[PDB]
Amino acid sequence: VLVLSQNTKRESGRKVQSGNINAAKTIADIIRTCLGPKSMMKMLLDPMGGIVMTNDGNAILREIQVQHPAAKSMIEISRTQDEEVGDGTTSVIILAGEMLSVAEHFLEQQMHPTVVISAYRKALDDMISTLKKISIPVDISDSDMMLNIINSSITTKAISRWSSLACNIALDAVKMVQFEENGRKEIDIKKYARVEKIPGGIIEDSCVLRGVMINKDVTHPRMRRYIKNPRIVLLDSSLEYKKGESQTDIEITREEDFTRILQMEEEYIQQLCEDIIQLKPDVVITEKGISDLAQHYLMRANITAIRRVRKTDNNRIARACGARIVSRPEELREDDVGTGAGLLEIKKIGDEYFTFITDCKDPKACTILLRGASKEILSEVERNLQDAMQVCRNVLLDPQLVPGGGASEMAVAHALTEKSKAMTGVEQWPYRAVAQALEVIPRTLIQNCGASTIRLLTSLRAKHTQENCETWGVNGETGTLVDMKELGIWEPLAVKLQTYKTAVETAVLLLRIDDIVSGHK
Amino acid sequence: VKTLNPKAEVARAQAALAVNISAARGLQDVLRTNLGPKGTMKMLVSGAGDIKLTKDGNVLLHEMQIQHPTASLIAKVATAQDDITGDGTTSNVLIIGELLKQADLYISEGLHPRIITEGFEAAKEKALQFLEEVKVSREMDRETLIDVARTSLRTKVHAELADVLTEAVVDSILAIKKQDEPIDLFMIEIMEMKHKSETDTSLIRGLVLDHGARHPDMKKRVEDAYILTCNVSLEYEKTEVNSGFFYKSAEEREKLVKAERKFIEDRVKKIIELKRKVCGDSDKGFVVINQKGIDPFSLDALSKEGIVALRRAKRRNMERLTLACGGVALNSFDDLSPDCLGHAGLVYEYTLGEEKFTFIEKCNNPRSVTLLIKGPNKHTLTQIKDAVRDGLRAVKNAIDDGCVVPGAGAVEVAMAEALIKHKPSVKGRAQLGVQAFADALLIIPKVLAQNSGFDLQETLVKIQAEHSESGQLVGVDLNTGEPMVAAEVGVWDNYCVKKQLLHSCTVIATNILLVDEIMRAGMSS
Amino acid sequence: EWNDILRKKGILPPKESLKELEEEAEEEQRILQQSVVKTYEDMTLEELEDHEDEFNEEDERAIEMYRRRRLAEWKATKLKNKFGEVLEISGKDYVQEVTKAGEGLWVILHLYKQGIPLCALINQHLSGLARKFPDVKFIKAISTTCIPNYPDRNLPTIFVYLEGDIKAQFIGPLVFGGMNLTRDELEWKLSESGAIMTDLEE
Amino acid sequence: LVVDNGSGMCKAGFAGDDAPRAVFPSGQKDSYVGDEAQSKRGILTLKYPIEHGIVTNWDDMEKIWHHTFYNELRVAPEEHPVLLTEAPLNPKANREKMTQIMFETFNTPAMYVAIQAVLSLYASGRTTGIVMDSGDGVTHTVPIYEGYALPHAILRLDLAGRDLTDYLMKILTERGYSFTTTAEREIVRDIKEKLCYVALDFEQEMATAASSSSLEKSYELPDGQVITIGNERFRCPEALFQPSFLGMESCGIHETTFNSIMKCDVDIRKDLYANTVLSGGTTMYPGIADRMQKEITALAPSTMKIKIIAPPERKYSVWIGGSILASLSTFQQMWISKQEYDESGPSIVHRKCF
Repeated sequence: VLVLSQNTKRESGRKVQSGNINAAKTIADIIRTCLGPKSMMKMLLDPMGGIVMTNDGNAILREIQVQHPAAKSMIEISRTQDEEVGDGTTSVIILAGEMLSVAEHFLEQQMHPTVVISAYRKALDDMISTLKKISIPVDISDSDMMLNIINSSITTKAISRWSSLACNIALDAVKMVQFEENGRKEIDIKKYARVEKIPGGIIEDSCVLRGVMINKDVTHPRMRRYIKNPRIVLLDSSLEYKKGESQTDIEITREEDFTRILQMEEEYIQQLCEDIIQLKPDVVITEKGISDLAQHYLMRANITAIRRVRKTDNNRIARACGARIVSRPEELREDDVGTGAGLLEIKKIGDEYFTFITDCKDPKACTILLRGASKEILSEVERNLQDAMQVCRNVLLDPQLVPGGGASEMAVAHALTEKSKAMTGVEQWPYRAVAQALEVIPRTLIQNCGASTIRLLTSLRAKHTQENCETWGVNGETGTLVDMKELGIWEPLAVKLQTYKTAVETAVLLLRIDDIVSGHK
Repeated sequence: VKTLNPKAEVARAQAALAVNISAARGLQDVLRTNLGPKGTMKMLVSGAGDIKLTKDGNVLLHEMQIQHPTASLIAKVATAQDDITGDGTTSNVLIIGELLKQADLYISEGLHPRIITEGFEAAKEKALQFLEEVKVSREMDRETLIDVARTSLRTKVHAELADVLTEAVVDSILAIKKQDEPIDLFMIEIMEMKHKSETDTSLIRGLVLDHGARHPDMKKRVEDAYILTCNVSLEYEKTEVNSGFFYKSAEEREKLVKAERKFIEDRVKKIIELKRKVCGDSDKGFVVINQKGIDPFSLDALSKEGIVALRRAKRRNMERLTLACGGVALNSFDDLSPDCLGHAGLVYEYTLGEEKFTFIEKCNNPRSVTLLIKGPNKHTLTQIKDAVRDGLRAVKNAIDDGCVVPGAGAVEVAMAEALIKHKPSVKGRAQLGVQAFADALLIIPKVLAQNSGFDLQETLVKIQAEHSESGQLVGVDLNTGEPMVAAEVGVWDNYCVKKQLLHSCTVIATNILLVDEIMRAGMSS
Repeated sequence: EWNDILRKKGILPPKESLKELEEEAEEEQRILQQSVVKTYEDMTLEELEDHEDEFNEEDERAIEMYRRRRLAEWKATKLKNKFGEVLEISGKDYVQEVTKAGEGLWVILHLYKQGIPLCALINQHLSGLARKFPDVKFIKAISTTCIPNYPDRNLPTIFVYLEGDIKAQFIGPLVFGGMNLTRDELEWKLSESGAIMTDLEE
Repeated sequence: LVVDNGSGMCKAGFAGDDAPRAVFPSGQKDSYVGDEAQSKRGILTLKYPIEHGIVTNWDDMEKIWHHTFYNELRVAPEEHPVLLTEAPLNPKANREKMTQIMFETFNTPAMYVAIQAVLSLYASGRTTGIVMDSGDGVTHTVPIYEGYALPHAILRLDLAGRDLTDYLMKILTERGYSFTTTAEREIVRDIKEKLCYVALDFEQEMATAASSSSLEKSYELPDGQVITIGNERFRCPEALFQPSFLGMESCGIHETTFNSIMKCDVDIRKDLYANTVLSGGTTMYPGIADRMQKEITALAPSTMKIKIIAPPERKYSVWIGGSILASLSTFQQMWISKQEYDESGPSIVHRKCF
């Protein structure tokens, strides 16, 4: 009597939608305390079988495998937000879950999803309109305010105690990978700002080198290790007789070609190295193999040779030393011999030798010296560094700032609550609803402490009404009503605007689910 | 949260706290017994039926079959410490676990751990300035470094091994290319020679290599040897580009065969000519060594010659002999002069079991030397290797700077008293943590009391009341327990050791105590 | 080591099996230990006569209920004690008790020729059994007047009838042969017929 | 990294996985951005540089390796020990050449690799027993004792299933309708994979297929015809056993196996007698096992016993062996890592000792 494959399972109704909202909860409850300057650390077991300790949304969730694929959907939006602007992922997740909770209070009374979505559209419209109406600028012309924003960002992070320190370690690294080509398109490539971490050392040892630091070593004892102005060239050819791509097996008939062939290969190496010796070099690095005949030749001329280097490191060194990578030693030009490095440095940071290319002119690609006590520690510091560079870049492309810690978000809740009553229509109830949902933001911040949330909430809600005192938030370490104009907490507008749009839209899209099927290919 | 994935371990705040505390308690209690010249000696068994005798903390961490988050963090941190400094790493875990135990008694009293964290950081800073002001300098001399080496060698091994190895290490660091630039021990190798007594290990000027005449018809002991350092192919080679021979008669076969061994023979004739030019008769030594191989043909061609050849040595061997014998390594024969040659006084061979060795000694000015460990048991060999590594690490951490601090609890009790007196300054319940932080260093001497056999509080109060008007530099005795000044015996320890000790311990304690929830996600149902 | 890696990957060797059998057996062994106290108040009918060593509290609801069920059981069992003497009906009526003997009442239809100590001892044992089970219909007679010219080498033959259906058979002395045969063994055989529930060693 | 460059494939998963996640054919995300589209299609263009059991090219292998686990496997090998496969036999030159490239472009901590025969033996669950490596193009004998392959005990024979098919089509001209084209080569191979069994021997099989003709199987195929009397089927295995069929008259493979076992000490051969498992590559049909059993029993003394083992599926056998060895929990004692790579280079790989 059957019709389709027996593996079919179709379900629908309000019950599965409610199950989806409870899944949203069961995600939202996992992260409810890692928010704000006062945070409570969280550890996770890596799905591959490792260990990880983080306190930001996606980094927590990106290492989480789930069933009931809606949880996968929120993991997807978490990764999207993280790679999108790079902060407040926990904020987006908790907002989405709680405001879905609020919307469920509205769906259950026979109401249709469509009117809810229309209210969602009007709500986000008003949110962005008033945010632009409230977004204020700031001049990007100082160390003061930039380091203040860095402090305000990483106060929610563990490196808050070294904030100013980290500030500088961030700031320098930004200014010396910043590059611009062809009279336009200034670029800040974090990949060129390569991160490296070294065992041992103190936390304060962290710094960005005005040059390039690499994990290699010289390739012969004779080649000296100290050069003040390196005549470096960027080789992209293997040091051996070229094979090419043609077929093989020339036919040997006589006794005067074999050793002749060996000698002609030796002389080919001779010429290939001679065209390099000509330009008076100091050091040479290559991405491929090196022949002993060639190293002997460069030894005769006192030149320094380096074996294979990573292509990303190759490009970074090309940016640093001002040389142009060439794969044609026999077509070498005087145009692109590297010059601009402050010192050749061959040291042993630890027990593995490193090469430290200190530079003397404006570089475009760094290696960051990092010192700590465990790979976990250095990894956490790494994540803090990406947060720092991303937020600094956002400020570089946004002269505007909006206070964090819960002030402007209460303010916009109030503003849109006022805006709701102007029109006439039941749609104001779902619309205004999201603002009520918005009121979740400070709760956790207080709930991270355990203070009397009700009085603080009512006080802030009132204060944001008279004389538009829309600048007051909570001092997280104290959990006390304060004005953000003095505490010094500010975040780039990009992160929170992204939070707005992403949370509202995922709320829009998670409502459209009513019917589900499983068991198919 | 066992709903999103039914198979997933979810533990709340107190669950995570309790499991971390229990793991830390177990680890610290296990490792109490592994410090001091009177610690308990541990035996370990690998996953093959092989036994290692260790007193090292990191070895113990990475030999235990332990699968735990905090234990993993401990293993990583102690690995880094052993990599950087590598001595008294026991102190790391002891401090971390003791601080955990302390802060337990107050978080259990409702103190939210953040406040204890700021108290601990303030204690860090104040103890930092105290140790900075009480750190004392001294010019590095032979006897100073003798005492410094004795410190670590009583730390990690027993008496007589310390007695020989202090001398060994202090002579080892003497041999250096540049006194005024950092030393590195890759030029000073360690080779294991397992046929002699534990007291037969010593230091040998020059290098000794484990591989000998691959074409054995050669001599047995040579003197006043010139050294050839080449990195060229001395064996038959087939060109990378494929090709073949073609003929029509056996005469062509003979011609091609005799012409196919021409290039290598030209190379060896170059070498023989250079040898005879550098020195003719009078039996002057002349040693050729190639990194790459030598075919039996040229092997015999040079073995009929009085020349001795060595092939297939370690890559850093040639790089260090470059400095050691004073020659210059050769990578091809395009030009050559006697300057590139090195020299040595006496070279002899010695056989054992299945392998033989090549001794290079009587260097004109030994700037690279070799440490030889001779012992019966392979695990004994490895333990002595760990001991020599610890000794060289300690002497390096002494020589690199010009400051050193008393050990054996002296400066520990000193900053204990200083922080106790300073605590009235600091504010809030974090003050209590400071006290706990003080109690931190208190673990250090009392375990020695447990490692000595005395009543812990009795000795502790004796040493604490030993304080005169000025801060006495008084530690704990190893035979009477009575308070004794550190300078009189002259046992000290490096500054950055305790510095990074405090750094790592504080930060890891913060990381442990700030956690909120434990998951084991990543299970695909 | 290698074996357990095999175990994660393959099942080529068996060595982790059968460790649940003794586990479940011990579980049931511990479980079955509460049956002694579960029915302590649910078996004895003299516990009222066992005052001052059985009383801790009386809820008077389930315990008076226990008296009620117990008295119903007692009246039901003692209303059936009507027998105890093996009786000698004649062959003329024989059709009327082979069939009209009551449904739900076992009939031990004994046939014999008196004179042999086999038959005499069997008659003694069944007559003594009548003293114990007065709820069983015993029948004794001379088989000659019950079955015409019945073979006298086929006695004593025990018959077990109910509703005209033979349920148990014990034909001749081939299953009773021997003066060593006793009271309890006869009771055991009639219990094995399904009429009586008792216990015996063999 | 459980990547394994097999006979022609590379399979990437993890040690704990039950299978590799991706294959190596020598538009998942190709409609979102297309970043990896170009890289993967370019790597796809590059060919397989391994033939006959010896490495033949080197630039392309690293070219493929870079992409194959930097764009889908999503792994940093700097934080991982490495476990690849290799061609069945090579001198130390290729090994020490591959070490250089691996380190100089990846700098991975440690390494270990093993011969495919060892991986197959592990997959079958054995640490002992010589396996008949009847690989494509060429076959080899690898007697394994405790796991390590003896450098003095590898024999190589040039027989191949390609050669068997060619010889069949060299005696299929005698069958009337010959077969030589690509389609005809394919159908010969198809019929071979359908029926080329062994009962006992050549002449007795041919008698029962011609005198009584009861071994005939009519071929009702779109690409086939009823042209086999039961001769050609059995005519594939015969040259597999008797060399003089092919015209290259030499000793039998059984002779090579027997010598490669006898040259070793008799005692260890007992363990080699124990399993004596086989491997495919040219053999897929039954009748092989008992026939070679009795054939070598003629060469085997009656006082000692011999066993024949042949699993039906051996497709990921090398991968299974690799996964097992990755969890052996003692193989780390034989890892060659940076502590020796940066100390001695390739010299220790050469076994300067002994």
